[PDB]
Amino acid sequence: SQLKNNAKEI
Amino acid sequence: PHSMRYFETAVSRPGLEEPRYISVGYVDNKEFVRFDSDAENPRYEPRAPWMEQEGPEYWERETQKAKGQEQWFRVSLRNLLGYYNQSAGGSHTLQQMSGCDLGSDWRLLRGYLQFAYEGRDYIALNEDLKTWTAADMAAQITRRKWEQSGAAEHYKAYLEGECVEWLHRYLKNGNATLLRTDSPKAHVTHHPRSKGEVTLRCWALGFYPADITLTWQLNGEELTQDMELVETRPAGDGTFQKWASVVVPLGKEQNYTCRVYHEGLPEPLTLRWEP
Amino acid sequence: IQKTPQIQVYSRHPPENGKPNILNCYVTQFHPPHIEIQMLKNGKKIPKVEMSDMSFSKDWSFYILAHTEFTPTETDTYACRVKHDSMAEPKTVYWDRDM
Repeated sequence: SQLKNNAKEI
Repeated sequence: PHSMRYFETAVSRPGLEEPRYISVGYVDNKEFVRFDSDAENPRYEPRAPWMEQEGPEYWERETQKAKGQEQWFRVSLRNLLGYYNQSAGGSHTLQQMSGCDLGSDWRLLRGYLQFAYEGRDYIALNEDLKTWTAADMAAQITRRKWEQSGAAEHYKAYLEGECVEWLHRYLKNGNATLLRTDSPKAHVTHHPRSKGEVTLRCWALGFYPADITLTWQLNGEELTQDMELVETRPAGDGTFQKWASVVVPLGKEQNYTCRVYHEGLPEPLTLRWEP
Repeated sequence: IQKTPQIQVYSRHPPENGKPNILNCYVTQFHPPHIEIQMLKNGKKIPKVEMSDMSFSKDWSFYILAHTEFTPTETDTYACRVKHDSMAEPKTVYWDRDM
């Protein structure tokens, strides 16, 4: 079950 | 030891709002799920038999997550265009690897989060799961932004929690296939090379997992710096192939032995050219 | 940065003339991910060539497997041709049953 990235983008 | 990883790629499509996004899950280096935005109805699909154990709720939730990631990569790709003063009209790529390794004690051994831009290291989370390693000047912008926002805590929580929970589940569900081996089928061939010299090639076929060691010996010494070792390659049926060759004097072929080491072999194989 | 693909062309099973088999063209170590791969019998494109989905390895580089059914014979040649931006011209690699 994969990671949802932090709301903060590159 | 055991691992779970998701390998994600977004590739920007010039003139188009949406990139192409692909996510592939692995457990112990075997692909077990895949999502690809280019399908008619994009959805996560199982890629290992034992993922039949998940019901429709699993596939729906993970599918929605993938679409979220796709948008995160869309926005990040645009931001990177600016950091690098890149003109749009070309394609660019953003990749992410993330997941966790379990040790022999079955606890989290390490968590991973790494990003690449244009196939080159961009930013990674350090093993402490708190600080960042930024590869270049542009990436320092991101590092500072993520420090400012406290992004790492969120990643830490997934890697120490949900990543470990789900890897334990997959290992339990997939036990009978993930823990199996197929020992190599090996043989030595013999080939012309040059005047008074021939090639002996030690083949290992149809083995699983991909980890393997081939060695050649003469007079009780390994030919460490004197053999050609092919890169391990897929048979295409889930198993692997490799070979190792040496150039040897015509008439001396019997002095050489090949050893093959693999998890499926209690004792290593000892092979020779058999005319 | 562009990474030029490495290419291996090889049979799934040890080859025996006249006996059906599968020919593989394993392409690795390339960037960017866009690539065009053909497999050829005596200089002619093989129509039924299957392409694995694309993946990337821990060094970020992409990889893909093309494969097709084939019957090795004494006189037919087989090869894989790869077109990639890292290369000015398509690269053709012949199947060598000894490799």
